[PDB]
Amino acid sequence: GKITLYEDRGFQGRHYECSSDHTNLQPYLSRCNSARVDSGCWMLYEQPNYSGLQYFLRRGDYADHQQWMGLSDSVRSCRLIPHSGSHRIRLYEREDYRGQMIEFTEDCSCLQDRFRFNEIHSLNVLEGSWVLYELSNYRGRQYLLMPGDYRRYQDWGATNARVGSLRRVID
Repeated sequence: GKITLYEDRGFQGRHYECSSDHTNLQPYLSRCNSARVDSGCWMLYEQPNYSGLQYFLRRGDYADHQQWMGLSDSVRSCRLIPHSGSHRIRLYEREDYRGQMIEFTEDCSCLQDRFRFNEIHSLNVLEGSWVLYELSNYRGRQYLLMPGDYRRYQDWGATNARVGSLRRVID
């Protein structure tokens, strides 16, 4: 993957080019208001060490930070999401993989259709990376998911367990 991040809008100011994960962009970029994603699917973070608010970007040009649905021009770490050729996730009613479980292999704009709860308290990502969204139709806070066990909502860096929609990461 390849992404060039810029300090000012419309692809201006000091820029920095990534081809892999970066834990701290503050040495290279003091802010970020535009981005050209040449290839790969990326996940930008408000704070260093993949913390704070998360934003998902795919191939194409972002002239302003609102284009990746950014709440600010703060981007202080970024992750090249690993390609995956299939996706499979299991969501659970309660933590420790208890209660109602539902399995997904496709995207869902309204999670409350099939998984008839307003919160996910644990989940298992069996294949691929996903983006959880706080609200329906891919809005609100985003949480990047990768293969592995998540026994509670804090494991995916969320303040609460609220989830309305989920997408597969495809590149």
